[PDB]
Amino acid sequence: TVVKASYWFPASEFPVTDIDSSLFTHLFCAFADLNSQTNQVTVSSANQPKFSTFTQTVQRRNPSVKTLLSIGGGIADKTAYASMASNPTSRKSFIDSSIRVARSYGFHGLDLDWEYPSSATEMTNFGTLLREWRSAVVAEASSSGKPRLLLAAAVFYSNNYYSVLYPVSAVASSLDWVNLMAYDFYGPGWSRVTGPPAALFDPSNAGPSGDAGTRSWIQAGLPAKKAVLGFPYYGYAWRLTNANSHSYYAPTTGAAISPDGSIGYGQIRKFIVDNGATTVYNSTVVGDYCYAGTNWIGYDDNQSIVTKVRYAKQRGLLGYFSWHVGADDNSGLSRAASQAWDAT
Repeated sequence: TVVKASYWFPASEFPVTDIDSSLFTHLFCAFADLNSQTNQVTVSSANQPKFSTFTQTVQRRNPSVKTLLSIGGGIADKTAYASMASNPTSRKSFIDSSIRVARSYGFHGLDLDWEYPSSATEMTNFGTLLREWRSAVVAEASSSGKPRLLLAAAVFYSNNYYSVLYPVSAVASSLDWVNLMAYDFYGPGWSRVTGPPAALFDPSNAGPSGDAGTRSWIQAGLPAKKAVLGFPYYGYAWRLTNANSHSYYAPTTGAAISPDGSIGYGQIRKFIVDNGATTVYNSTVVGDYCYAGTNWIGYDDNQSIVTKVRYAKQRGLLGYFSWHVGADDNSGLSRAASQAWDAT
């Protein structure tokens, strides 16, 4: 009916008890790993205590909240995932273990975060993996008598990944939904100019946008009620070449603030207060930015989040999610998101 979601990961150092579960319907705990020798889903011994208690802990502040265990993530070994998905026997050990782990750790479902299958070969295997995964959770629910495990996947902002097409049929028939990663569009690591890292819209049609990706997914066959629209609780910081040029697409000399420019929303708000920064909400792209001196940060603030949540609701999407729950400022963005959804 509605997904109001966020991701939690242990390196954020955000206590699980600090998640305001009343603001969410689903919480993602990230990340379980793929053992490349056994082809099984495993939780690292470091992650075992927090992952295993994640669900009952978040349920303290909202007994109705559901949880999913995410697998892979940004720094996963993609060759391992491709090898696993390539063979019926390795897919089976992945599927079976993933189901045992979820049940034993008390998760209500599983989320595959392979970012991203990067060939038609990998996409075919990916699609087959999902089909077998759905049959398997259906089989385990009939065999254990328990409610069926949920299945989701974090996916490219578009179904078209640099000319490689997701198997939309397999996605739509197998998964409860996909998490659309409509962010990381611009960063100083790959852009020599400033830009809206999660823009909902692009009038000039020169770059990515969440609206263009979402529409592309729907055109390709994804039911809207199987799309959950993602936004970042972080931004990217650039060093301006010239203080007097501070709009989108302004010249820069590289990253500021951190090595790849990334900075959590909480730290952005602090930057703003500490520096008395200029703040802009640009409604043409649906993106926020701020600057002080030669420091320029593009990110999502209140107005970006609220507009995106309203877009998600009005265009018939299942809901929204944020990366990540530990970067919000006292649940301000998540609280705004929920209230914006409920009022629309």
